[PDB]
Amino acid sequence: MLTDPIADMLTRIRNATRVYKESTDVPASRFKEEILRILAREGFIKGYERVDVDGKPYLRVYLKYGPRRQGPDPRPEQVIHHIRRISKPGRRVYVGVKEIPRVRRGLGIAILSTSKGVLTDREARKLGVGGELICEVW
Amino acid sequence: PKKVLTGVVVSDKMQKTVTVLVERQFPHPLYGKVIKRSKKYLAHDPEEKYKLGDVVEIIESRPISKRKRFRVLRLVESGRMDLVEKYLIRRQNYQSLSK
Amino acid sequence: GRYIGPVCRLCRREGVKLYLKGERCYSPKCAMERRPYPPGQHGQKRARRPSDYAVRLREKQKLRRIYGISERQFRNLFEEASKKKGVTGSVFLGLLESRLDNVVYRLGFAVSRRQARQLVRHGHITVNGRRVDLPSYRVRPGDEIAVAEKSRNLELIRQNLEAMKGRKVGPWLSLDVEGMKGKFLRLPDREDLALPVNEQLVIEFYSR
Amino acid sequence: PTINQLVRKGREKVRKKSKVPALKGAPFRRGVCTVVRTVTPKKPNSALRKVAKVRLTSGYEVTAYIPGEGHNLQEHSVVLIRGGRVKDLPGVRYHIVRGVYDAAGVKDRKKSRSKYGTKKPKEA
Amino acid sequence: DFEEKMILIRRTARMQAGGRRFRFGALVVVGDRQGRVGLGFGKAPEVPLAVQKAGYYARRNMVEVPLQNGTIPHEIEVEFGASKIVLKPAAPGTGVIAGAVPRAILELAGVTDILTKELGSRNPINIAYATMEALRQLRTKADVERLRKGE
RNA sequence: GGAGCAAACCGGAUUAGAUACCCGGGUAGUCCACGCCCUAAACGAUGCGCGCUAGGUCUCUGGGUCUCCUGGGGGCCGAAGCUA
RNA sequence: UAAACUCCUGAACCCGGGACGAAACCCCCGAGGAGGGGACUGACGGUACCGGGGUAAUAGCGCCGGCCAACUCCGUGCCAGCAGCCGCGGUAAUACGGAGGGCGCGAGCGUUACCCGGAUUCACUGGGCGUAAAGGGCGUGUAGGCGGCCUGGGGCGUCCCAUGUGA
Ligand SMILES: [Mg+2]
Ligand SMILES: [Mg+2]
Ligand SMILES: [Mg+2]
Ligand SMILES: [Mg+2]
Ligand SMILES: [Mg+2]
Ligand SMILES: [Mg+2]
Ligand SMILES: [Mg+2]
Ligand SMILES: [Mg+2]
Ligand SMILES: [Mg+2]
Ligand SMILES: [Mg+2]
Ligand SMILES: [Mg+2]
Ligand SMILES: [Mg+2]
Ligand SMILES: [Mg+2]
Ligand SMILES: [Mg+2]
Ligand SMILES: [Mg+2]
Ligand SMILES: [Mg+2]
Ligand SMILES: [Mg+2]
Ligand SMILES: [Mg+2]
Ligand SMILES: [Mg+2]
Ligand SMILES: [Mg+2]
Ligand SMILES: [Mg+2]
Ligand SMILES: [Mg+2]
Ligand SMILES: [Mg+2]
Ligand SMILES: [Mg+2]
Ligand SMILES: [Mg+2]
Ligand SMILES: [Mg+2]
Ligand SMILES: [Mg+2]
Ligand SMILES: [Mg+2]
Ligand SMILES: [Mg+2]
Ligand SMILES: [Mg+2]
Ligand SMILES: [Mg+2]
Ligand SMILES: [Mg+2]
Ligand SMILES: [Zn+2]
Repeated sequence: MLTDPIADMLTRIRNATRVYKESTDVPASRFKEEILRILAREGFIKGYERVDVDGKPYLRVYLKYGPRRQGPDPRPEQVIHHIRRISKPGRRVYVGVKEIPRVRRGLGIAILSTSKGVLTDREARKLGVGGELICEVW
Repeated sequence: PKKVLTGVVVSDKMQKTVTVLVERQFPHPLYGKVIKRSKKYLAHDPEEKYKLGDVVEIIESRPISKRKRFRVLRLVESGRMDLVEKYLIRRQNYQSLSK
Repeated sequence: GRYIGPVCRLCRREGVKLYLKGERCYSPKCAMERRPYPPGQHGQKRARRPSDYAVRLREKQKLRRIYGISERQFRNLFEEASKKKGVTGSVFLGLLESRLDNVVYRLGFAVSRRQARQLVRHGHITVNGRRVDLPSYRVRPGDEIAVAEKSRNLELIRQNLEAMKGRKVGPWLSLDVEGMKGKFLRLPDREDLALPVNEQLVIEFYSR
Repeated sequence: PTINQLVRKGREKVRKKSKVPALKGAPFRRGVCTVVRTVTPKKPNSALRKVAKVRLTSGYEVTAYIPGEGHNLQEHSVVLIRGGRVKDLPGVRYHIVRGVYDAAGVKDRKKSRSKYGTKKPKEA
Repeated sequence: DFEEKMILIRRTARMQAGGRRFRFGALVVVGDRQGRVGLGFGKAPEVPLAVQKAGYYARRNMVEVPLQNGTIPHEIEVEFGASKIVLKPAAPGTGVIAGAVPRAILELAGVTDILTKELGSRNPINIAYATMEALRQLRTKADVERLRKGE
């Protein structure tokens, strides 16, 4: 039944990016869209569309990756080095404003739901609000 | 402002008195995860109007008796025994713990 | 106070020429010019690579010994340094300099700091009119670090005055050699300073 | 442990025994000698060490080791226990402060006096 | 012609009839003091040679250190399987606050204001490798948007 | 209930000794009915559920025009990854 | 350079002067009010401080095998003793005791006691469980915890703003 839709996707993304798969699906949701709509905005994904699989709504997340590499191991750098859910279902995280993280000194992003949207560390910050720290990526 | 609470009535066996149970919720001081605890309040009801399974607003009030410092404000919905179901079940697993 | 004992002796452990002595340390003999090695039965034998400890240690003992100052006092200043904003390594030193008995040296009214302390302590100096004798006295910017009336025409005062003619000193300072008095322009920049000491290594040791 | 677990059970607050029961919080305690005698050391050593059982103010009663070359401790000497174990010997969890009461310091010792109650001699 | 200082120099030993025969190991760090660094490990039947052997793999091995007024672009936790180690940037006037090992690696790397501590095994050797491969992951605001852009 | 086996037990032998190993004999027990005991290297020394992430090989079982696709088990080798 | 020696300074000590802390209640104008003016009162204390004279004028404790800064000589010979742990001493001891020397810190220096740290060694931050300590012998289910997709009502958590409070 899945306990958490969200970190499930992020996992999808994660496991995917690790073998470099071009794109990989994930059941559709108003919310995951919104999550991704930021994965795009900030350039972690190339993008996503409400692709179908057997009558069932999904999303193609088209994964961004580094350039090839020189020397031992032609391992492309990684557009998404590290993704991990924060506010888990078993333990809700609810940061006020002056409490939002500073992910890896700026380079990092921190999504999070809010009464005025689905903003980010700076977007919600500058906007001047607080909400459920969805997760951080960098 | 005289604090007020909604909790379900959970016993009517008293003369002009009623047992009201009220779950609050809040986050654990170290573990955050919102946790749930509850307390019973001894409400006054001079009209003996409210019956079991009623969900009620309860107001901080002048002391009526040793345990009554609240009075029934107003109904919120009649038929909700399913909740008293729970409070009874809980109170019954106890009897199977002793020695 | 200051280890009154043998002092042209520390120069020898640190291994750097240190100016606790006045004339003599400039001569051929900071203790060091004749004996460049550490004190004691040994020290003339092949030393060994100071553990990361010894280093951070001995560097501290250097910059401290240079001011001939109370460890408790030092230690305190080091901490006061972290108390306030900016780069601690600098202000520590900048703060060390504000010490009155250090000014009557940078302003040269004496050949040594230990000498400098005597005069300061003996009421020989003054500031804006009052006969300060507290070596500790933190000099804020801009104050007549003059010399006192009973004192002006003093024997060892002049011998340092007639020797103090010309010879520019301290970009963060100014000396009215004639009126026998100086000014604290501003707080000694790091560049304005030049000590045989790595400030960054002294902070290290003050984390243990 | 899930958090729900943590919320339920919780982390067991560690706790430690006091390697020396001298007194409720006392730094030392005044004792009195009963027996006084040499006792052979443990596993890798051997050398007839100096100890004494010590009837306590605290009603207790225990062995305490005696530091330094030679002692004036007789079968009644009032004494002061400082308490510090001794890998060498079993049961001895306490040391005896040379320098106080019938704890006379050591004679002829020049180094690290303090630790052995001896005053600083004179040269003249 | 880089600056050079060895970390630890140990004497392991193997067994064999008649007796035991030994060898020695030398961990060495190496750097310019403005971003070039490289530790390398070498072992030879004798000290000098063994140190020398490091001096080789030392210079041989290397890595770009994206400094920043002497600190670093952002913190990193990195676990070399057994050992973990955390580097965090710091305002100037702080220092090389870190252990024996991760110290040198950072100092002979031109660093001067860094908050760092080990966790898990504090094994010199293993922490060593961890500290390098740590550094070898720091992305600069540039390195970042050079990937996030892909244009 | 009781054939065979078989702690305990008896005898033979081996041994310095042999309350053992080997041999001859032997009783509870092993079997059943009912009732109790509730332990184990009760082992994959791996809690259950759910989604993710190469393939190769043989094997049990089911569906489909069927030198092979599809589902469920049982194995060995191994992507990445984990791992002291 | 330590001492000696030369020079310069001048804690202590002696002489002189010497408070701030205290302007009110209390007295006349007015009105016993507002407003001004008028006087007494200091335990500390002839101390603080200020001027004059003026003598070179207390150093101690811890350590020096590794961690941990700081080496050698003698005595001792698993004895005498050391110890926080690893350990040291059974003729050649930088590990015992004395010495010279050195290191640290100085009117303090050590010891003991207890609290936090190191200890990510109760782990929320931040831990684990195939063999290192750790999966319940296996189910079935009560409470509890956790819960898929979309529209909408309330807004409990949650968030933001102001306001009282936080002496
Ligand atoms: Mg600071
Ligand atoms: Mg700043
Ligand atoms: Mg039986
Ligand atoms: Mg098995
Ligand atoms: Mg395998
Ligand atoms: Mg691999
Ligand atoms: Mg592999
Ligand atoms: Mg794992
Ligand atoms: Mg002199
Ligand atoms: Mg002299
Ligand atoms: Mg003379
Ligand atoms: Mg005077
Ligand atoms: Mg008078
Ligand atoms: Mg009157
Ligand atoms: Mg007088
Ligand atoms: Mg008088
Ligand atoms: Mg006084
Ligand atoms: Mg005077
Ligand atoms: Mg050393
Ligand atoms: Mg002897
Ligand atoms: Mg010897
Ligand atoms: Mg030896
Ligand atoms: Mg010795
Ligand atoms: Mg020792
Ligand atoms: Mg702790
Ligand atoms: Mg802790
Ligand atoms: Mg945890
Ligand atoms: Mg563990
Ligand atoms: Mg099991
Ligand atoms: Mg709604
Ligand atoms: Mg509304
Ligand atoms: Mg406050
Ligand atoms: Zn000199």
